Amino acid sequence: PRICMWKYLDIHSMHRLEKAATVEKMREVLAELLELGFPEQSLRDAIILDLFSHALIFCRQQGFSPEQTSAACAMLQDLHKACVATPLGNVEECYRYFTSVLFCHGIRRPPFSIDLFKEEQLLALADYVVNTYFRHFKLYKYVFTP
Amino acid sequence: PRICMWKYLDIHSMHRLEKAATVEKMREVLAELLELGFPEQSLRDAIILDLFSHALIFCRQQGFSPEQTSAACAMLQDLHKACVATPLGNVEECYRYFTSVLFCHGIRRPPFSIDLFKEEQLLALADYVVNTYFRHFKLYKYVFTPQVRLDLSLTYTGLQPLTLWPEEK
Amino acid sequence: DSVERIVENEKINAEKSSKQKVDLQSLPTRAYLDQTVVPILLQGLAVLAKERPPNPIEFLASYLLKNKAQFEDRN
Amino acid sequence: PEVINSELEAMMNIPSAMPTFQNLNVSCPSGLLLTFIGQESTPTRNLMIRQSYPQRLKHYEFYKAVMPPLEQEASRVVTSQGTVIKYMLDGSTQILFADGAVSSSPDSGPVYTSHIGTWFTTTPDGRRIGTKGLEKIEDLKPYLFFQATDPINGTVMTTREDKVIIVEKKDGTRVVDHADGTRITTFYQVYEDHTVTRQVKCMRIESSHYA
Amino acid sequence: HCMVEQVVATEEDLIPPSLVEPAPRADGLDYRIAAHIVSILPSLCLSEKEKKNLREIFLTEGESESKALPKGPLLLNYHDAHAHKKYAL
Amino acid sequence: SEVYKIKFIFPNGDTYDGDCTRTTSGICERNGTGTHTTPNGIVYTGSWKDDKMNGFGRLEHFSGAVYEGQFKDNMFHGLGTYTFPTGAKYTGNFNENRVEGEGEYTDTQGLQWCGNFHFTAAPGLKLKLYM
Repeated sequence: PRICMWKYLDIHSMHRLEKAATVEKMREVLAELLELGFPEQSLRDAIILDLFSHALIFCRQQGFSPEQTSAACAMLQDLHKACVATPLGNVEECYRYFTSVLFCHGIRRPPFSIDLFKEEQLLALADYVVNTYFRHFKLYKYVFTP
Repeated sequence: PRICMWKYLDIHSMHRLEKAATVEKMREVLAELLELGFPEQSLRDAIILDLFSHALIFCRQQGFSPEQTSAACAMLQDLHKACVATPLGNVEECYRYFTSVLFCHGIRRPPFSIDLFKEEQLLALADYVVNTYFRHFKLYKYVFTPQVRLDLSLTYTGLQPLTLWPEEK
Repeated sequence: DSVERIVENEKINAEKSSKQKVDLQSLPTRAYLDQTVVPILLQGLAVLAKERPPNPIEFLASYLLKNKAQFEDRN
Repeated sequence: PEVINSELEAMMNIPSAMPTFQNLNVSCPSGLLLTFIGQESTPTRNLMIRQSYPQRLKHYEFYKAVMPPLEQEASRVVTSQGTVIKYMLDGSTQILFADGAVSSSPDSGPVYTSHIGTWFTTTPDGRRIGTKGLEKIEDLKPYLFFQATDPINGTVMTTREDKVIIVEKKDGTRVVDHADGTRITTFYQVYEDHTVTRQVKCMRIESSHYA
Repeated sequence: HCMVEQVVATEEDLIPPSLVEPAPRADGLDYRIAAHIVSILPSLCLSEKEKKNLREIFLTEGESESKALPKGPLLLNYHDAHAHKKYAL
Repeated sequence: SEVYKIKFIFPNGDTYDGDCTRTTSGICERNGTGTHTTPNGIVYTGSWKDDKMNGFGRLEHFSGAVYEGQFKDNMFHGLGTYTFPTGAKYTGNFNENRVEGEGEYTDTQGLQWCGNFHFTAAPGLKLKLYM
């Protein structure tokens, strides 16, 4: 559990994503940035690109500050890697792992954390997170695990 | 597009599901009704059981009557079958099919459509299948389309040594 | 044929925003403001905040009257 | 209309020392824009009303992820005969008629070139016609339709597979509600000439977000 | 007001709010795919208690602040236009 | 090397119709474009070099197997398309009549599969979706 700000997407790549006002151009930019291949040759890269693209779309729908953008993107990538790091059912371990990771961003105590965020947005995630992916955990498990 | 009230789950099975209060025994009764094997032996049955388990646990509040319940429930099952019917991409066609059956369950016109769901409810139902089963469409496509990695064995006849020009005679 | 020509005209009108002055006098408040004064006002406010003259109203009016040609003819 | 002063223009060149119809524009605080356009018949002009949302064209992507694709309209224009010509925000064109026929075109180019425009037409009885310029698209499955008749007043229903309901009464009144919520009512209203009582065809177009 | 916020953001290099992901998670993952789900949710199979427990765990705890229906059923003054804008919004 | 167009009938029943060059010893040899036909039904039409079929050409067998691509020394080498009698086709690289490297297999139903090919094996061929 560390600070994931400007870890995978920097300010320049985020500005490129910001200039892409349309869904398709932004999907192209994300594919260029993530070093993913064409979605038509591999389904895994297509799934990852769709996930990140829609993520940016709804994050557009609400509205926040850029360091939050990079923190959320890097945390998504890290927890996806953790969920697909082992083939065994590992829902609760990733659950608690990133539960610990929150406090490294939601409460102000440096250098282990920093107060970039608000309680309402947090709880919004608790909400959306436990709503979708650990429900669809087996879907990504069947794809990204040996 | 047809009315699918009690198409798959009847009032007895749904009485059993409603009596189930917790998620775990809900999933067990589903696997009993779904005729699915144990989730530990087949990942496809595990995925289907999780889909229908999140089906039962969600709709358990704001309120669909068991009628609208089995309606939307067979909606999800039928569009699952339609989406997994071909390995080729059919996102738009399955989308239109779902919306057609949606308005069959939202509009009052017997014997082809029944006023079963409300307008807030019907817009919400439209909001359902849009909002994973056409983005997770690739996940379910990879799972339930006899795999995308098929094997092959080749047996082809090569070039036999062609008869060279006989020496001049 | 009339329907097809109307479709083509709607295509052209969606491709070309009607910037005619009488058409501007009817556009909604946000749409009327965005196409008329919003960018020049934002530039004037940015210059005012960067410079901060003791006469802010006069400076903003001067900027509007000076840079009106860069926003009235681009439309 | 001004006159350019030729002498003033002929002075500036210092030699180097080296509409028939006036359109009324109406707007709603909700963002709806209305314009009366008088099309000259190929005076007697046919009045035509254009309704559009300028903000939807500017912020296309915000509304793309908010309102359903069936309501992602940029502009709709209503004829004097009832042909509702819809412009969706993605560049396609959908056409709604008073008899239940629905026409669509994803690219929305020319129909018949004597880009190539692809057009699909669904007849009120369910038959579908699709062309791409000069070639006709085959194997187009017609939409299944059903007919129910009121046994008391004799008013005849027909709802097509695309959620297009057609209401026809015995007095000639036809009410059609398309899939997008736009209702075209082909009703009638008597007119007295100074008374003689004549047969003046009228109609009504209803839409949840349009005048 | 949004003019002024635009200038302050430009001077302070504050990236516009929208095209922005945010605040990480105490059960753990990213932002979106339940704006899919919280929109997917409402069409499923059964009774009268788990959609809002899965719309308080699955529609935000911040919006789980469901006041006792005081929003719109309320008397508004003939000259109080701001109280009307607070209900529709 | 002067090139002649001749119609030669081989003693074993083979027939050739194409370009040929006479060497310094006088032996006539298939150089250039030519068509060869065997009594068993195998017919070739393509380029020739040093009495050997080298370069681009097309081969058809009696059983219906049709190969079309590059050739070097009486043998499948380089990019080529091999059509099976059942209607399936392979498009990829060839090396000594051996199917090697990345390739493409289309089954009898028109589905196209991509992946590595190893002579007589093609494990884990990925379905190519056309959208």
